[PDB]
Amino acid sequence: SYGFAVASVLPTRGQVVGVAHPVVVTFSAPITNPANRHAAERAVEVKSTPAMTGKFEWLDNDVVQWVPDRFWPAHSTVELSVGSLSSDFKTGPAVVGVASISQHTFTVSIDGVEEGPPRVHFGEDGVMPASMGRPEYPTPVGSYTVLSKERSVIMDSSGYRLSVDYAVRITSRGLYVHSAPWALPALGLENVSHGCISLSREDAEWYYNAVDIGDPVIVQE
Ligand SMILES: [Ca+2]
Repeated sequence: SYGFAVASVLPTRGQVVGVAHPVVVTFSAPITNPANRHAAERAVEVKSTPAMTGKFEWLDNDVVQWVPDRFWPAHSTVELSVGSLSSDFKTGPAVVGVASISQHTFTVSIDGVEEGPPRVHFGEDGVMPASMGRPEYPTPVGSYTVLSKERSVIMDSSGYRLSVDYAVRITSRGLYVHSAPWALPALGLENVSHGCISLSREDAEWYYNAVDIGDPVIVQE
């Protein structure tokens, strides 16, 4: 009996990840029976050092992720067991971005210290003017993690088609923190994007270069 055989786990052994990186478990074969998912979850029980609580979310019939309830400690070696499989990974700095819909800001902290690169400009370090989604295409509130980072990626409406310089992806569907030079007059003032968190090129560059996959991004009203 091997229906719950695990092919692979992320983070990989020794990987350097951001402080909210999920534990992603990929099964050798699809678990198509939703009733068998609880048994699979138990087969892949996640035990970390330091201990951490978390919740499973099925991404596909052969992929379950365990989302930690809290941030991993920064600059650390985290020991990880998934079922009997013993591994470890490392965390870099805690690079946390908080988007405020009402304030029109994106606030970046590194290990707790608000910081930004050395038009509206706030003069509180780490507080970047931003522009979130318009009423018809709002930025949804919640807790996200950086899924990928790319340069000069094409984003289209699927009306628009944009070549976007610094793109930090936070949902599978296509929500990003990114550089939005065409949108400068709105930053710190109005929410005129299509759901993405728009920054100036310079702010986006600094944030992109600072953040890692797995770091948290919080959207709040
Ligand atoms: Ca990384």
